Amino acid sequence: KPLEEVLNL
Amino acid sequence: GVQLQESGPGLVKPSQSLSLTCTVTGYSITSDYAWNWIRQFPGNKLEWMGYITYSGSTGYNPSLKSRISITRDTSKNQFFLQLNSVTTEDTATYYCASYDDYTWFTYWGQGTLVTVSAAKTTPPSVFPLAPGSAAQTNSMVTLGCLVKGYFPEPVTVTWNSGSLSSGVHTFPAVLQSDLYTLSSSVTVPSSPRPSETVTCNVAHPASSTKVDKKIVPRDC
Amino acid sequence: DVQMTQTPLTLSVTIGQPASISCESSQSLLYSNGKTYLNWLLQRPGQSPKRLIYLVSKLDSGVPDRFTGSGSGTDFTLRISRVEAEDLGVYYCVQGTHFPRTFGGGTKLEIKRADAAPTVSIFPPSSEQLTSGGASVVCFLNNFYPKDINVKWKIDGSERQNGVLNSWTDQDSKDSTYSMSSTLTLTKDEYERHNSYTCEATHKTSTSPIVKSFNRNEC
Repeated sequence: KPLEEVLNL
Repeated sequence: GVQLQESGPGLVKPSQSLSLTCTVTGYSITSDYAWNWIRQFPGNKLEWMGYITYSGSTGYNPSLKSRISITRDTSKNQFFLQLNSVTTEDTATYYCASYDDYTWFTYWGQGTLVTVSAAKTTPPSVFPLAPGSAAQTNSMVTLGCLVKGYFPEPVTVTWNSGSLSSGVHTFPAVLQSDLYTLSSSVTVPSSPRPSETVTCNVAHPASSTKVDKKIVPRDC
Repeated sequence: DVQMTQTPLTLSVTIGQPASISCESSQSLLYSNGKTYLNWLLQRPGQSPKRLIYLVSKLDSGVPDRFTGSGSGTDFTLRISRVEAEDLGVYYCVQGTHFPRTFGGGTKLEIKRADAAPTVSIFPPSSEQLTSGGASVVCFLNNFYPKDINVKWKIDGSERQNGVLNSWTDQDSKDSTYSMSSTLTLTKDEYERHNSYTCEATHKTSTSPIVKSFNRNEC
């Protein structure tokens, strides 16, 4: 899963 | 200095576990972003290894999940890489980098060379390359320095400690058997050498070796 | 594991001319959230990769107007309007929508310039090495272009030899020329038998090779 999601979850 | 820094052994015997450190300066490794580990193999081939998010979460490259591990020390603001059961195939340049793929924040370190080999560390032999006759009353004159049979890489070479930068070429080291040979040439106008001193400074981190070799004439 | 393919493998551009690089991914890099995580990196000789473009087309800070990125789905294009000397290096393409993140095989960009003849320099062994029981003859071929060059060693006549280490340097960002070092390693007894040591370089800048040698009878 992309960092943009990983970092904001 | 800078922003990101890799530190660690430059040589690791096969079968043992590699351990690298990335000291982060200028930003808190707990604030935001993903702090990764990338390695470059001899061929320009890049491979992302894994990351650890500002929250402690980790992600690993499946091709490595079994023997990889990433940790951090939020007090000293640094993160580590532990690669177990290394082999000579694990030889490569290791970089630590920070980015999130969607905002402006992106920083790579300078990287460290990590070679995996059973070979033993050995100091480099430095020999002066003085022109054999050539020309004294000539526009330029090229000198040289030969750094024979050392291991492992890298070696650093500078002339007069940094004074001379133009006309300087340091050639990529070539490995033969289990030793490295590298040379470096410098072109200086006939005015300076053989008059003024031209010294060749080479250093071998892995063996804590450092030597200055002065380029002395002979001509004839 | 998603492959990223870049073309060409090498690119030779004249300064001022435009250049474009292509990147193909095995799968669409479009993410369900609408964005497509594709980035461009430049690795200059002796330095670590530097990101130039992110999110297919957003330029990172400190990056010149000259670089433009575009594409979608599976095909992406990096384009440079006007190539500069400082633009030499290797360009990587990298995706971040699929796990694990993957890189392209890179595209080397070399500045094309006028042909240049090399400056040849030969060096007999140093007494210092000789005592060590060995002897190396070193020949430097500096600042030439193109990179194509052939060197031959000849001991006592055309008797060529094989046991020589060659090393090329990346293209200098200063004058766009290359440099090569050729080292002949012989044992001291072997070295003291023969008399003439010849370094012969052939380059397209001439029909007759550039020759540099010495006989064992000097200092």
